[PDB]
Amino acid sequence: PYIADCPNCGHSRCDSPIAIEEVRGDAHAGVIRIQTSAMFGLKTDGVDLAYMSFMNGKTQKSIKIDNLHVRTSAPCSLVSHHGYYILAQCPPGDTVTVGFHDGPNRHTCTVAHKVEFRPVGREKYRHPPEHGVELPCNRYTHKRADQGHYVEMHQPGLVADHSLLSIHSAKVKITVPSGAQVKYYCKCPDVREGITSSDHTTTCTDVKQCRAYLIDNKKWVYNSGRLPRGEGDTFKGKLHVPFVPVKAKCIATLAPEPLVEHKHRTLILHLHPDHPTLLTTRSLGSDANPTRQWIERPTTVNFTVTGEGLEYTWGNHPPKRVWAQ
Amino acid sequence: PYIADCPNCGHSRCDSPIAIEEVRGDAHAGVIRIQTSAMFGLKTDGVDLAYMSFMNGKTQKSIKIDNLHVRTSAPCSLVSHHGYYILAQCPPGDTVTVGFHDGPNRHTCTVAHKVEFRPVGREKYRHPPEHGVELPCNRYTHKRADQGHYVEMHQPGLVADHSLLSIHSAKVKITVPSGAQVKYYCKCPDVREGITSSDHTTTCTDVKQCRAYLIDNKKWVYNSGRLPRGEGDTFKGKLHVPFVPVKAKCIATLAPEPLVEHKHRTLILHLHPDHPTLLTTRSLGSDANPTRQWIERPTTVNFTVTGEGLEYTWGNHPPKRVWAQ
Amino acid sequence: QAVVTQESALTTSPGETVTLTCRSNIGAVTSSNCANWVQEKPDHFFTGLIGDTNNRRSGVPARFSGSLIGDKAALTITGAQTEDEAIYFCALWYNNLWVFGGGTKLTVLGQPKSSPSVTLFPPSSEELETNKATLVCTITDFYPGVVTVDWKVDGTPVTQGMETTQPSKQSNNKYMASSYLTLTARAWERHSSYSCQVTHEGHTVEKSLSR
Repeated sequence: PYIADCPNCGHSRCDSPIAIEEVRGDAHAGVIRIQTSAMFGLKTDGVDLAYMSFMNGKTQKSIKIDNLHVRTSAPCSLVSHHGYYILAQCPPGDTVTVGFHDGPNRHTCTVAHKVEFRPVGREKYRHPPEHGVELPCNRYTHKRADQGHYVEMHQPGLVADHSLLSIHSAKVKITVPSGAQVKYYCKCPDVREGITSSDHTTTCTDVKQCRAYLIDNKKWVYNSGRLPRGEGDTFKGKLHVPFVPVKAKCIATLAPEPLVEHKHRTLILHLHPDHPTLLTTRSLGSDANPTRQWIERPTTVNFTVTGEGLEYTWGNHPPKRVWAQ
Repeated sequence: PYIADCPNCGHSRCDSPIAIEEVRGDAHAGVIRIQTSAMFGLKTDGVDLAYMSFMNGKTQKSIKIDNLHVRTSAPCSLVSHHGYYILAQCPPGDTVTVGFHDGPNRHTCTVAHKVEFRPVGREKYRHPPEHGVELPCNRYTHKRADQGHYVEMHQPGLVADHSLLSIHSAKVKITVPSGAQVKYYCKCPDVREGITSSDHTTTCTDVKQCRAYLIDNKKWVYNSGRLPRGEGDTFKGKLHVPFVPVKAKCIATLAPEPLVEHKHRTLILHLHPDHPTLLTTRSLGSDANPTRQWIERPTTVNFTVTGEGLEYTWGNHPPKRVWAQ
Repeated sequence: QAVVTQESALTTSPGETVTLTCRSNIGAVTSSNCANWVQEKPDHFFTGLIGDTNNRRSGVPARFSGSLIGDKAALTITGAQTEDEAIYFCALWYNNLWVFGGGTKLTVLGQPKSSPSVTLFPPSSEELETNKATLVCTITDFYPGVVTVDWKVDGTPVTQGMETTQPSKQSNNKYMASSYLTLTARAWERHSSYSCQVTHEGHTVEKSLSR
């Protein structure tokens, strides 16, 4: 579970494990795929997707997911998590605002991202309905058994941990997690690399002038922009994405039927939608003479139909056609 | 912790201790400074800002803050409390809606107030981002060590408490909190002032025709409009405000860079913002010929640049300048 | 230029859990202070317990553990024992030097009381050949470690001439002390009954010699 710098972490820029990168309000189904720097899913070892492992300290905390909250302008709905990554059904929102509850603390993370949800169709809803026609939307999956893409996930760079740099009663005293690789020296001249167990520091004294580092590359990370490079190498760790964008047919929009009214080679149409509906036509002469107008306000319109025919498209309701001799 | 008349207290007009006055959505940083009539902060006596003292009964209840909720169109984020007063980071909202949870009851308070958050800059966002330039916004502090202003806070007037007016088995029976000053008489003729311990009432009988009052001016109050005057005097109690508006440089806005395109003494500019951006220019001749237009929809624009120069202001992005010979 | 502070004295009973703390005057104690805990048993006997906050020296019982609690270093004795009665000192590192705390005297219930073993010796003769006589009263193996020693020459409380050491802790953790009554060869030969009276946890023990 990677940890990075959340931008407006409740107060201001903290370093949250759930630091939000790559917000994708690019689908249609009320859904956003998000990456936390935290890797929830199974535990550290082997069990139960519905548990929760973020970083506390240098360490993980692979425990229950109890009170996740993604949210935006309104509280979102989770869809599924896998890896670093969560899918959640959100409404539109100027921002994105994520957070669980460990239990002692709220411990959330928030971010800017322009979000919208147009459904696919000539109706510009704000939200998916219960009914209407199905038609080919873009949307992310529920599932994990997924390989359609993979993002590079090589090592972490080092990280700071000044909990290490204690004092040896006059000298600044570094320690190690588990024998991990601590990269160490101070502004003064003393040990210059640091690949060690718990060292002391002969020369410097102040904690604030030393290299508290953790080369702990036993587990790779996501290659966040808010990661410091592991300077050594491009290690392996090509790793999939679960939530591929797929060609789901969203349960989708439908605009109320029109009121057809006859006139001489002319369609008066008293019209009354639910939401802004893009109407348009095609006078089937080799003179096309089409028309487009989003209609949200109910409006009686007109169409000079010709002899050979016109067609009529009340939103994603199917196209009509008309003989006006 | 003063108690006043909340206007739409869940159902309707209750008397909440957290009755909201002086909503101030006048800063820029997503923040509102609010006054509850309740004085959270330390306890009754001496400890821990993060505890919670409102009025229940005639009495305080100086306990934990556990589940505060300020909110608006969306749930806000607390910033800090001091005294009667709370600072909280909110989004825009037609109203303001406040409330904690004592534990047995929701016990909230809500109010009307027009709220917005323009960030300072020629970008009209709806929300502060993670990045962009810093520039001089107006904003309230986190802190308490604050004297920049002080509001008058003299005594409370009396308050009603008909829990006092019990019955002495045939007569209506007043009592006292702790020897406090109970101001008493009934519609009938009996004791006419009331500065007493627990009195009886010789004359009247009905609880509903008597003066259940509490002159309990051992602790002053905020001078809410929803306070009855303490008729005696303007007692002392000049008391500061914590949350002064200060000249913080908000982490602030920035609009995506323009696409500069050359023509003969003319800038075509295909342009594509994130949010409504006030663009403007100054043809540097003594003929100014400036232009202003908020741009939210991406637009290819034009500018007849002269010989001597023009300048160009893509939002709070710095002003550009151009030689068009 | 930093002051480590520790509880002054703590009293517990065998079997209890007791916590000693170590506070730094400059700020919270952190792992870079490498808190050390040292124990001083009687006889200027020092041993190290914990180092680098929580590393237990080898051969130090497991009932001892160190940690940081709040902003201070702490030593917990889980199942304190009678043997743990001693002075515990904490040490903190400050980038270039060590600062020791004042130490905490810990008292643990145990060691059933023990009466003193008193012996009074007469002036030896080689010493009476110096024109001097010194009666030595030795008192060992007593606990609690507090006694009253009173001398009585010929029935009369001597009040000048005596010197009594301060109780010193023996190895078994009991105490000892000796008292001296110096006379002259002559004062010696004059009076006839000497007696060293030792009062300990209410009982009295009188050891008399007869010249």
